[PDB]
Amino acid sequence: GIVEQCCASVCSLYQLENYCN
Amino acid sequence: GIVEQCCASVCSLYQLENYCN
Amino acid sequence: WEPYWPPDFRDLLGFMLFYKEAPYQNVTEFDGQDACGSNSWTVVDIDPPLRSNDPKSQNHPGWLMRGLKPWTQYAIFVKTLVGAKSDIIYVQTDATTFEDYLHNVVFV
Amino acid sequence: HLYPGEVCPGMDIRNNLTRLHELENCSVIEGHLQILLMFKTRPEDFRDLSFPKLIMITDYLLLFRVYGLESLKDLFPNLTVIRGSRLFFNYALVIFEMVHLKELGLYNLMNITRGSVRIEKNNELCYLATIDWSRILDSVEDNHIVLNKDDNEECGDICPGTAKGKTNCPATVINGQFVERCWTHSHCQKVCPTICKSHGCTAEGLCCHSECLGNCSQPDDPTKCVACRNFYLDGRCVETCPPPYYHFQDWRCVNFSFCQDLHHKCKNSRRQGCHQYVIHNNKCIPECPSGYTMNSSNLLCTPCLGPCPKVCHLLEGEKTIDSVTSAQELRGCTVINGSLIINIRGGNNLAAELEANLGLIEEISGYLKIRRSYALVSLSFFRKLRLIRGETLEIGNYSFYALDNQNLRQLWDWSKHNLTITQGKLFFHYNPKLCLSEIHKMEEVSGTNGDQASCENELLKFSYIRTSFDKILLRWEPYWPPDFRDLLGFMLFYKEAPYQNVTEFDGQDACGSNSWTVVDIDPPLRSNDPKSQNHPGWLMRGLKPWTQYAIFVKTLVTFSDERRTYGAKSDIIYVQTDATTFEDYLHNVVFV
Amino acid sequence: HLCGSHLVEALYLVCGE
Amino acid sequence: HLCGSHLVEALYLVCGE
Ligand SMILES: *[C@@H]1O[C@H](CO[C@@H]2O[C@@H](C)[C@@H](O)[C@@H](O)[C@@H]2O)[C@@H](O[C@@H]2O[C@H](CO)[C@@H](O)[C@H](O)[C@H]2NC(C)=O)[C@H](O)[C@H]1NC(C)=O
Ligand SMILES: *[C@@H]1O[C@H](CO[C@@H]2O[C@@H](C)[C@@H](O)[C@@H](O)[C@@H]2O)[C@@H](O)[C@H](O)[C@H]1NC(C)=O
Repeated sequence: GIVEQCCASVCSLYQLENYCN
Repeated sequence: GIVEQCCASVCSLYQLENYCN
Repeated sequence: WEPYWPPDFRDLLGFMLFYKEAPYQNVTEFDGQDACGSNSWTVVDIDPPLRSNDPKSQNHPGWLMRGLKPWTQYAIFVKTLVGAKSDIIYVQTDATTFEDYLHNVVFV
Repeated sequence: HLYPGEVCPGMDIRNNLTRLHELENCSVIEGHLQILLMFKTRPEDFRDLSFPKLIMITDYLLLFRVYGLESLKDLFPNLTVIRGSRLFFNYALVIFEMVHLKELGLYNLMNITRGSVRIEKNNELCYLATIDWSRILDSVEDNHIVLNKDDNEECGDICPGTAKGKTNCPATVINGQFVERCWTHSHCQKVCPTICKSHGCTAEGLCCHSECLGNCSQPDDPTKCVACRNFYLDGRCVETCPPPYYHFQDWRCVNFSFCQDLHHKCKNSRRQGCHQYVIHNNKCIPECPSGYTMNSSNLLCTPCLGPCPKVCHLLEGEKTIDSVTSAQELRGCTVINGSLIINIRGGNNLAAELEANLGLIEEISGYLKIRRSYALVSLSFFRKLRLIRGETLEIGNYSFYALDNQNLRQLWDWSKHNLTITQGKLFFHYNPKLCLSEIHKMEEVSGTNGDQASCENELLKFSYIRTSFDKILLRWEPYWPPDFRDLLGFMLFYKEAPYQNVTEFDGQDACGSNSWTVVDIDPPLRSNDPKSQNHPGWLMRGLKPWTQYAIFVKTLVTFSDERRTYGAKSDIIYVQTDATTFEDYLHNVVFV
Repeated sequence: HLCGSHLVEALYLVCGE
Repeated sequence: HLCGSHLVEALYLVCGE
């Protein structure tokens, strides 16, 4: 999950991009 | 490891701090 | 690896790739009887390639081994389904860059 | 015509207002409505934007981060009911981080049938204290209305406008304080007499009909409701759907043909884009309830004869079975939606294990491929497989494909098993122990092969049989190939058997756990030409008394010079070990 | 690092739809 | 994100020993 990828974690400035709708 | 924490990974601007000698 | 073509090049069907985690030298095909069940070799069935005419038909059969341990030596060889077998080559997966051994050492 | 326009599906509108115009003709949204993440929108974009036809949402309404939107009074002026059949985390109404929203302004919202309200982090949001939610929801206890402008000392909520403070909006109590109720400076909250309950009332205070919900154009008339309490049909609110109609999505009446159209063959999309609708207890529903299965010609759920059939939809339409563990993943399946690839090289008690996990499969919609399955002697473990549809095929248009199976001697026993293959072709290559007769039988039944097998050929006959209670002594014809030279071996098979139902290719002997007791019999010594029948035989010992034994002999598999033959096998004879003499049954009985 | 409301903001910096 | 020689640099931005 995005919450789990960047909040309860840290997500790469690209991981962040990828699924931008 | 620091390599594994921030290179083959992404490390939080604080995780990065912690063990600054 | 090389494509295999029997005398009448017609109906080519199969390759077989074998790989095991190996130390040095001491590796053989007929090793610790694969028989039926518990095996001594990790095996892959490789579908026969598609020739794509006569001039430049080397669309070399291959395989991508995944699920390998790093800095590990692998005994590997190919066989043609029951012609030719490749020799046993040892291939060692990548390990750490010197630079990256240094870092992990030099920074807690 | 209580909802004159269209019934639209649920929508998810993001980024731009472009797709929002897809709502322009909806009276009812059968699903949810989410409007979110519009960062570039401004008030001007909403000044001339209105959906006055929208009366009702069956699920929930969610608004998140929509910039420039200051009120919903022009967007959804007539939204009257949110049913909450499906909710967003227990909420039927969600207003979250709507930076710029100054009021809700949903001045026609009368009832939220199920679920709660969450209105949070709306920095400009006022006209919240002026709403009496107890008129709209049965329980306000789970409402979460916090972190709005209303929380601070900055809302100058003003309802009076016409005369100001002289006979305008209705007033209701909070704890002890009376508060005038309104949605905006120009719109009061509608409040009906208590006798009206949730049905609504006209402007004059006259109750709507008991089948109405929230509001009506005329009193006590079920054809004049803005929305229905129960079900909707032909511009009328009804308690239940009359024949020949079905209850759909818990709000409307539909006919069989509608339910049938939904059901029909949403080709692929099993994973969120099909369901295949069914009929059960006068409802058109997504799937049969537990204990029911769907009678195919009439969409009707009927109770299961024993355990219900189990359809297993394969990931990417395929699955490779290469172990007992992968086979187990299909345990209980009666229908495979997809194709199977069998790749079994080794193991133990495979015929029984594979039959336990795969023996219930009756149908495969795609293809069946057996390849490099070195361990298999038979495909009989697929005990109930009767249909392969070939809706998907292996490249080259094959629905059944057998390649490089070194020990395969049987497909199915074609004396008992029926298998139908609707579409596609057969492929057989490099099956050395599989006779072409078995393949040819399969072609008939269904609508580099055998080169290492000699297929039954000659008949060995028993020249002698002798019983003992514990032993059986047998003799049989000597076998002599064309060039009688170098005869080497016989093989005797015996198992404890009941009656009739015994075969050679039984319960895969493969490698390990065996279904047959086997004896290697040394080839005899001829002793000249005149009287050379020194009949090979065997003494079976270690047999249970009064026990029937299935027995047969075979001559060892010989690669012959020219037209190749292994030779002969005897027929299956049943031999019953001795039991008690009548005399001896009597004795033991007659003498304590 | 990244969180709460900021995630929405962080994503828009990147998106720019 | 963070890597190679930059890690050394990134850490000094933070350290400031
Ligand atoms: C053999 O068949 C029996 C029963 O089937 C019938 O009777 C046979 C003697 C033979 O004439 C068949 O052609 C008939 O169809 C099966 O017996 C089962 O055995 C288990 C043992 O515990 C019992 O629980 C089941 O109730 C029995 N089933 C029936 C229908 O009676 C047996 O499975 C058959 N075996 C083989 C190898 O085919
Ligand atoms: C509103 O209706 C307009 C006319 O077309 C109708 O809508 C399409 C989608 C079909 O249902 C067609 O049979 C109708 O005649 C459209 O210009 C407009 O897109 C419609 N909006 C909605 C709600 O779809």
